[PDB]
Amino acid sequence: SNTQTVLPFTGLNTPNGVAVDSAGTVYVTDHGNNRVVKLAAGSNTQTVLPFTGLNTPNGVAVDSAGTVYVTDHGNNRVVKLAAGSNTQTVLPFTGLNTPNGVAVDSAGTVYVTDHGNNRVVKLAA
Amino acid sequence: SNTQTVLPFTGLNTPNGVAVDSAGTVYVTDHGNNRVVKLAAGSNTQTVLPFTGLNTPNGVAVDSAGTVYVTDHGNNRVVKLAAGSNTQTVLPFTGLNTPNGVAVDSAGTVYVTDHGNNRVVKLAA
Repeated sequence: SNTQTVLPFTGLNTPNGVAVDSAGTVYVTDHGNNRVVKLAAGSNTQTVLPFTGLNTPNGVAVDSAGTVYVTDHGNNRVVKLAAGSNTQTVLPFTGLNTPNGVAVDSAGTVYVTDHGNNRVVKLAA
Repeated sequence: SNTQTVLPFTGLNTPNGVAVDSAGTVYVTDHGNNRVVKLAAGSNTQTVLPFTGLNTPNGVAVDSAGTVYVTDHGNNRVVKLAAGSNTQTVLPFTGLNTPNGVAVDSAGTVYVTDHGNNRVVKLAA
C-alpha cells in the first residue's frame, strides 16, 4: 500500500514505541502521559494496561504469550506484565542507565538498549 | 536468569532501538553515530547495514524474512532493507514528525509511532 491509515488511539502525547501481537492488537508507549495503551484491530476503545510505578515508558515489545515488556526511563528498569494475572515483574537487569528499546526473541530472551551506558544487554527469562 | 550478557557491539553512542530476528541476529539503532549495526548469534564482529543518509535513527524492527525497518527520525521517514540488499526503500508514509517506534506484523503491515504528531500510523504491504 502507498497510503497510510491513522489508528484510532486518543489523547496521546509524544508516543515513542509500538508493538503488535498475532491477533493484530497494537501496543503503544504513550510517553507524555506515562502509560501504555492497547487497541485491538477494528476497535474504537483503547485500553490502558495496568503497569504500576512507571516513570515514563521508552519502549515496548510483546511475546507469543501476550506478555508485554516495557522500558522505564526514570526507574532505569525493564518490566513485564503477564497476561491474565496482570502480575508485573521487574526483570533482574543491573546497572541500567536509561533503558530505551526492548526486544524479545523466540526463546524468551530479553534484549535492551542501555542508552546511557552505550551498550546492549540481554537476559534470558 | 540472573546472568545478563553485554553484547559485543562496539563504539555505540546513545543507542535507542533493538530488534532480534528468528535466527537470533540482533539489530541496534546506534543513534549517535547515524547507523544501524547488527550482530549474528555467536558472532565476533558487528556489521553496519548499508542504509544511506540516516540521521538520528531511533526505532528498529525486523520481520520473519530478515527485512530490517528503521525509523530514520532525523529525516521524518521510515526506511527498509531486505536481507542482502544494498538499496534501501523509503516507505510511502505521509507527513511524519519526529517519528520513533516501528513495528511489523505477520502480514507485513508496518506500524509507526509518529511522535511529533501524537499519533500512530499503519501501512499495509
